[PDB]
Amino acid sequence: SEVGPALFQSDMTFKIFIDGEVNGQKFTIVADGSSKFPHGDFNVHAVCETGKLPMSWKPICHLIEPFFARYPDGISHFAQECFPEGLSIDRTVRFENDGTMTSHHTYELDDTCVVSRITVNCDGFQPDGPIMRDQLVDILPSETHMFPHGPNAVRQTATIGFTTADGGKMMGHFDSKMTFNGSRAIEIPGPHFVTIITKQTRDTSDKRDHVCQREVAYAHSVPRI
Repeated sequence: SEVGPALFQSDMTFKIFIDGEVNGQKFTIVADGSSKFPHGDFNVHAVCETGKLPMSWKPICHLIEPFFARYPDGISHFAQECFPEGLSIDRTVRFENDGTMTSHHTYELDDTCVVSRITVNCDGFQPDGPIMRDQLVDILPSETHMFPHGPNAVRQTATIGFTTADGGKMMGHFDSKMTFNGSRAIEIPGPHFVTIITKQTRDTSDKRDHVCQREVAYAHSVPRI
């Protein structure tokens, strides 16, 4: 039937609303992108409505689409299977020697546009560290570990990584859970890995604070790192 991956057989779009704060400084972001079939290599553009973003955009990368990873046959694409009802995410990213980002996401489908609403609290960030001083340069590739969790959720663990301006790295520990919002039975995956390659750049057009980002994301059974 017309559920789950059947709703991902065409080109699609996505839209993201983020309500956040960092060290008590409120910010608001909106973002829009597309994912062309067969998925796995998708782009987004994001803008801060509140003015200048008060922290690096790099740690926002994972807030601005698991359902647009490319999955092989043989591994359940849980995130796609969650549609049309959608899914919620609860996620904590803990930056080494720095602060912690805790987010709650909801995802719904409208026609071919997956819309997410996200709240995020970014607490304990170091004022002289490379997040608050905007010193993160590149986003490293990550191999995340996905595993089923209970009857209707999948968890993942990873380390997320950023290079810094003077040749160092900033790593965070990433824990996230996706929960199906419906009640019908959907296929839970076996444990597996997803390779995530991210490239974020500043958009220097005009005056406003905006970025472009691309993500290549693909699943596989055995780790490559």
